[PDB]
Amino acid sequence: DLICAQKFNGLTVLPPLLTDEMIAQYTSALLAGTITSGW
Amino acid sequence: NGLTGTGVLTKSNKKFLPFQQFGRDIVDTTDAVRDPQTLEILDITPCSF
Ligand SMILES: *[C@@H]1O[C@H](CO)[C@@H](O)[C@H](O)[C@H]1NC(C)=O
Repeated sequence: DLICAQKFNGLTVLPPLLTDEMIAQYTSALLAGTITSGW
Repeated sequence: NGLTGTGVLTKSNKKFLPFQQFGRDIVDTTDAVRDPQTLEILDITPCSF
């Protein structure tokens, strides 16, 4: 593959600190606080 | 045959054809070889880093 070809030549990708399931829990808090409390 | 490197030789699954000696990936790097004395196709993978 190509993502593996880049890795073997010193080019690697670090993972983000917040997982996509942690960002999706931050969004729910904004949605749940807006509906039940407003601004 | 002078192709020097460091890697993990395995048994390659690539469908080499009688005229094909080496193999190359999408980045033009030697990805397979042919044994000079046994005519077996070996898949080369770099050691972990
Ligand atoms: C000699 O090399 C040939 C290919 O050049 C190979 O087919 C053959 O088996 C070898 N004979 C040996 C290692 O005795």
